[PDB]
Amino acid sequence: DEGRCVIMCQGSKKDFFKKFLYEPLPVESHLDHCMHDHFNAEIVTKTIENKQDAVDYLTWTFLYRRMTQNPNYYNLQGISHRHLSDHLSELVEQTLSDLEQSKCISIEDEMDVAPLNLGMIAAYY
Amino acid sequence: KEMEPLGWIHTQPNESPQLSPQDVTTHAKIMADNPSWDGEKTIIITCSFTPGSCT
Amino acid sequence: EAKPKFLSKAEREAEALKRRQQEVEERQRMLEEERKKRKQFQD
Repeated sequence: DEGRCVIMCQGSKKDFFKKFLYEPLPVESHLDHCMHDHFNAEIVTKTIENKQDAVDYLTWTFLYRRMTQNPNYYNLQGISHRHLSDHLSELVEQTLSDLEQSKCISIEDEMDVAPLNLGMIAAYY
Repeated sequence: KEMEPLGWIHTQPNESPQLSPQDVTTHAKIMADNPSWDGEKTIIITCSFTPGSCT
Repeated sequence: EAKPKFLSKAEREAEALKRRQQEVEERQRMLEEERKKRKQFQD
């Protein structure tokens, strides 16, 4: 008729386990830590050919919807359009620097992203 | 740094019905010695030690 | 808008430097306004 759920844990983790059981847990996108493989897959498939195409591909994910509701969860300083655009440009520049330092992509005039051989071999396998 | 000084607060052992001259002189000296302490915004709070209370 | 247009990495650094310069100019204008308000209140 019913179901018992007895969670035996420490006293420090009892309040979090009691709060995350009856209240609905919100979803938070953590794609900012593992965006290099997604950027390499977008650059190897000729989808993100520049910075604007990469920003448009990153804006269609759940991280852009989570940053507009929780700015401090995504290490942002505001919910405005300029601060979010600057954070997206900084994330795209960090992804491009991580792709160029690992010899996975090529930056024509520091903005045009071209897939290299190592990036294509990483995105293929 | 983001907040403004609204004056100062002090306690008194006796219930004073009027303003204290030494506290007003100290407030005037703090307003004259600091350019950020404007007289229109800085006030003096007196907490008279009431018996069993505080006014 | 719907599709944001990002810039180059050096262009992102230049945009961050321009935003920092605009924030410094706004802080200098606010400090000048505060000094003018203090000079008006003192006189």
